[PDB]
Amino acid sequence: GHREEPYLTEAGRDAFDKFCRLHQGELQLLAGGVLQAPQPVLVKECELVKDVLNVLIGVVSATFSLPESISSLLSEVAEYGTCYTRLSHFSLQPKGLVFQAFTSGLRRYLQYYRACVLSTPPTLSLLTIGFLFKKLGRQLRYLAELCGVAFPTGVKLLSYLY
Amino acid sequence: MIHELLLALSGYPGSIFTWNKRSGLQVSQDFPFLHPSETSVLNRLCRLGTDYIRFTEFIEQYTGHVQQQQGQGGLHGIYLRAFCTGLDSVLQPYRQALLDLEQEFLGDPHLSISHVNYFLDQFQLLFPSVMVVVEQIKSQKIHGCQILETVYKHSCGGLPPVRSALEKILAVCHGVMYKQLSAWM
Amino acid sequence: PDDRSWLEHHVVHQYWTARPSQFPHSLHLHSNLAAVWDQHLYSSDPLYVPDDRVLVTETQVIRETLWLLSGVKKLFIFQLIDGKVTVRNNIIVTHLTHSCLRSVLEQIAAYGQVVFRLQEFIDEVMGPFRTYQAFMWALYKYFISFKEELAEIEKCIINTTITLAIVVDKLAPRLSQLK
Repeated sequence: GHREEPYLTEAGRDAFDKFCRLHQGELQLLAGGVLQAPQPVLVKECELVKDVLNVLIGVVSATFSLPESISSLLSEVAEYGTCYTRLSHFSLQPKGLVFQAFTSGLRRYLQYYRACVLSTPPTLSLLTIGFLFKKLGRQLRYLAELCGVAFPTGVKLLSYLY
Repeated sequence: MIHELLLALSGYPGSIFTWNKRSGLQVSQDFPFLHPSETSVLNRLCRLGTDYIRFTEFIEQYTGHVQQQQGQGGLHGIYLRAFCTGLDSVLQPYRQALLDLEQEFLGDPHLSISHVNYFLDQFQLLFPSVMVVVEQIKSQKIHGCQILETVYKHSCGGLPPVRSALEKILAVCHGVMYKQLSAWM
Repeated sequence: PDDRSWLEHHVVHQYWTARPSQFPHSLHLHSNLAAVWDQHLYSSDPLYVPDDRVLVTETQVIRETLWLLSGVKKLFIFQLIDGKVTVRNNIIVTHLTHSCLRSVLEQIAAYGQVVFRLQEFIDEVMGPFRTYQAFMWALYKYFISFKEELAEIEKCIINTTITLAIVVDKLAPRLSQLK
């Protein structure tokens, strides 16, 4: 016996990696070395999942600080935590009284956003993190359009928010 | 093939499944390392991710883009937004199914593509059917309450999964009308 | 070599990507039969006439035919004439000297046409009547269950002794229902 020789849709997890490596080398040849892959493989999954868990906390990741399709997935989950940090930077204060009460009520939601991450996943699928934080991360990028991330403060805010 | 397929189907285009807006997802189809047997099953799988990216783009573009809005129902208004919410909620089994496929890829990475194809054949009917329902409303510049009727005629459909799936969007757009009338009356 | 070596090993590449098949053999007529008959033909003085077919292995055929039978179209084997799959007379297996093969592959091609036309018909409803739509839905509801059993067999290929007469006999209650 030698086996039934499965194709390049069923023989991967090793020929998958070889096929990716060959494709990247082919693209670098077809360009001229002007392309430069930053190695979108190594690190593997769980390390990557911990890193994207860390960017949602508010601390910076391993490629961003203030398979090659991983870049597309990675940008979408990186800019989320980049917005969360820039929202804490806008809520940095101890002036209008209602503006202060508004900012503290915002921080009561930012605490929820920090609580949802790292209470549900310890480490999970790379797709699960994006799907789980799609209905919620959309809310966070709504807050950038809402806030100033001229602009109402104080009494102007008390009328504008009403 | 293992992660690349799920990455394509989730709506992140790679360098194997190259996004165009004229041809959607597409295999490279210029290597003698993949062959006509797997090619066809793959094209059948490419269709779903193409439609999916269209869906998500429209939903994101028009929901959560303004505070809450002069006026054109095909671009503005609460009813279009409530439509996009209903369309997003019917797409939740697609996400759940793709998640299950990753678990089986973890269990054995040498399972056949036809098993995957068999799993995703039920979406293969459903996605093109809802695409025309959204496309007619946006293309004809349909305003106001006529949107509710346009989906209602396509919930008279001759495919039961499509019919129930569109009925859920009709439930959402009825809900916003209930919510307004409950104060107006 | 180094990537083509890995390709040649684990993936096949031998009639459908150009690489002349050097598949080992035990010769000695029961599996050398095509060669035995060709040598007999030459020794009887044909005169000459070298027959050129490119030599596929046995199991590859059976797997490809499964994918043909399930309901997906466009495979490498089986020359199409209008959208009608027919037997390919440009391939050959180590025995049977391409005649018994020409009969039995014609049988499965006869099934392949019936499934080809029905699946094309179903595709052309998605690109109303209220009765055609239910009709294709019933046809489709049969096809998904049929395709599932074919696909699990194809999965179980990789997981033994495989030859024609087992998979043909096993699919008798399916090719009966197909008619």
